[PDB]
Amino acid sequence: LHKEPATLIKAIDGDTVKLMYKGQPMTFRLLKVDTPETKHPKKGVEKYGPEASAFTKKMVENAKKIEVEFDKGQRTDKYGRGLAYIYADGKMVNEALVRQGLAKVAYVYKGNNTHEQLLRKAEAQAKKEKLNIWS
Repeated sequence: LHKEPATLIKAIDGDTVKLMYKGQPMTFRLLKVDTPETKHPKKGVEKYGPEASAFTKKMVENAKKIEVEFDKGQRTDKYGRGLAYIYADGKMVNEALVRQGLAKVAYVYKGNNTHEQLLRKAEAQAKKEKLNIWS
């Protein structure tokens, strides 16, 4: 897989960021992470939903370099968002969120499974530490 350069346009949610990619604005859904809701008709705002959003925002806004890394499977979801691993100064946002106990790993099954073990590792550790969503 390969990392492609991008520019932050706007942090949108814990699991979604808008970036300038290949010179055009595009919204990206972070692959394999399942964050708590912050804007949901039903249920509304889930616990740790705002914290997850704050974490992703701070991580991408403080980054000097943002990179997009598509996996081997489908590259866009039904809402037209690109499906990728997003990196901030070489650190993967998807993994950092999971490691902090601010997202669970999601099984998606559309051919995007490259970093499954890595994310499951971060997730088991956050759980062992009873961090945030695992507290």
